[PDB]
Amino acid sequence: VNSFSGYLKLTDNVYIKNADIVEEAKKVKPTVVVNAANVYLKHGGGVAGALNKATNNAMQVESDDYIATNGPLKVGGSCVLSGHNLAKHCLHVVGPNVNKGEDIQLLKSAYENFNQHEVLLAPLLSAGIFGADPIHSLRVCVDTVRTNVYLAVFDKNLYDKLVSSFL
Ligand SMILES: OC[C@H](Cc1ccc(I)cc1)Nc1ncnc2[nH]ccc12
Ligand SMILES: [Cl-]
Repeated sequence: VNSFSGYLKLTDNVYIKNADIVEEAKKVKPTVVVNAANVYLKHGGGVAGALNKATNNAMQVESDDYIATNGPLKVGGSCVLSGHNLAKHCLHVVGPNVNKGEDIQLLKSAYENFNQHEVLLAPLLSAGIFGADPIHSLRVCVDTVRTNVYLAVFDKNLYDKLVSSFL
């Protein structure tokens, strides 16, 4: 039993809700919140910009030190950093950004990072400003993640289509 509330159950391990991940993380304070990151950990817009703003830029400060030490992530890769005031940990995961011409096949690799954590609050990878088809992202999530994932979906209208078309 966990403290997530109001989610629709899609499969044995995937749950979905129309919600603002910033507000959800502040309420639940989950062990792991997933950020829709880029390889440079520049949290400018989308989920990343919103999560970073909610940390008063502490996420960006920590991320800049991470990159200065380690260099950029790989597309499809991840790193674990602090969750600041939002969660215990933040798993920064880089899905492919179609608006940069990146290979959508890397979306499965991106979701594989979730399997290293028993329970996660997460957005749909490569959706929103990353330019992939969200119906595809949900399908890859369900077919790749085996741990317990609570998906927040920003747009109330978007959410209804994913549910109604969910196979
Ligand atoms: O897949 C991630 C999703 C992308 C998306 C945005 C808008 C439309 I229209 C269609 C897709 N963005 C978010 N999901 C959950 N919480 C969020 N907080 C801030 C942004 C955000
Ligand atoms: Cl977005």
